[PDB]
Amino acid sequence: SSAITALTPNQVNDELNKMQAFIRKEAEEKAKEIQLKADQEYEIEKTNIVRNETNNIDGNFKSKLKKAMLSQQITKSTIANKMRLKVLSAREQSLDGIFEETKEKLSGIANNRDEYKPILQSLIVEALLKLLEPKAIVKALERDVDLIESMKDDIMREYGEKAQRAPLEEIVISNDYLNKDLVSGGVVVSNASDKIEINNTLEERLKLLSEEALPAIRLELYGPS
Amino acid sequence: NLAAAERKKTGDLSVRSLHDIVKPEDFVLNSEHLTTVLVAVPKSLKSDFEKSYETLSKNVVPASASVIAEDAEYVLFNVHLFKKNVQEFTTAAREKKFIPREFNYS
Amino acid sequence: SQKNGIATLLQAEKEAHEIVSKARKYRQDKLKQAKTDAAKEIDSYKIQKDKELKEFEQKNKAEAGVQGELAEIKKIAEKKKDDVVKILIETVIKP
Repeated sequence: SSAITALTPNQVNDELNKMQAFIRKEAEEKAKEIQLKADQEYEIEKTNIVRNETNNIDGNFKSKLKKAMLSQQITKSTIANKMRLKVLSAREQSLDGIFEETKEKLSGIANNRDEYKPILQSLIVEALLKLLEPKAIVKALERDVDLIESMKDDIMREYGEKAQRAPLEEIVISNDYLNKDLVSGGVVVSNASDKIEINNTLEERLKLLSEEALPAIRLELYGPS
Repeated sequence: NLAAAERKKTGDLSVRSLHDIVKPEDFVLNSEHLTTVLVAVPKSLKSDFEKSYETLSKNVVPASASVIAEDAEYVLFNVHLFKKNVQEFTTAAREKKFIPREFNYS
Repeated sequence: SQKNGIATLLQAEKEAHEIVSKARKYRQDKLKQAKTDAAKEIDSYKIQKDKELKEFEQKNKAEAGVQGELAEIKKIAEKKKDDVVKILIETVIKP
């Protein structure tokens, strides 16, 4: 019969179908495992690739972020210092306004001959008492020379009493006039040899006073810091 | 000259070499699952082989047996089956007094 | 006959190999997808970090808690101001 078997033609068909089903199923399982492992490897490798770069990103991100909070802190510090600086500057300007207004008042008295005349006379004599020479050179403003030349007798008479051990011969009104923007009032008295000079102007007295009165005022309104 | 007078160059089918008996058509070449085993069966057990070889092991190809050779004492069959069941098949065949001929082709 | 079954099983093996081939194609595609998706995630992450730092810098009355002291300084000053000026004037003009 050219067909060696113990099964019916349908049984051998069932068996063949069974075997090819085995093969097909094996292939399907193999494929399933392939794809599963492929998914797992996908996840692992993606994670690794990302991590390898984030390790470098976070590295410089940390450095940049560290230098930002520092910048904020420095900003806060600079502001905090700026405010204190504004306080100290406020104190200084406060002490400035007083001497400025004082200078203004001196400039006011300077342009008031009714009160300026006895004051001007009082300053000229004091300078003479500190000079103590028979002759003296007086250097004043161009506007004051008229007032001074009208009261020379008064000056010489006043000086000849407070210093009887040192008479006064001649008072010389200099041709060199004081500066308009430097001197508001007063005189500058020099000697014949022009070695000793006595600046008895309002500005000079105010400055010399400010050299010693300013810290006194400062340490009276407030306290030493 | 077709009528050739031959002589006994070998022994019986159970122990003789098979290089001058078999041919490429008898074997299943290039298969991940399938392979071919040769079985020498004593003549008194021919019918016994024919009705039991399909269950000697699992994954034996049904109705795949064919008489390859025959002498005075033996009949040489070939059977196709899955490679992973060759061991079980040969063991079972040896248990039933059959002589599995080892033949590794390529 | 053997071929009527052998050819069947061989055909089955062929279809099987096709299946496995499809699976392997899937594998290659996933292997490349790993790198592509990695690229996208890296870029999106970098953008996110840059956005984080930028938002940290763009968001993160300083002279209000000092004016109360400045007004106090001006008060203390102006209180004894005229007196001080008066003393200063009468010190310069009076030898």
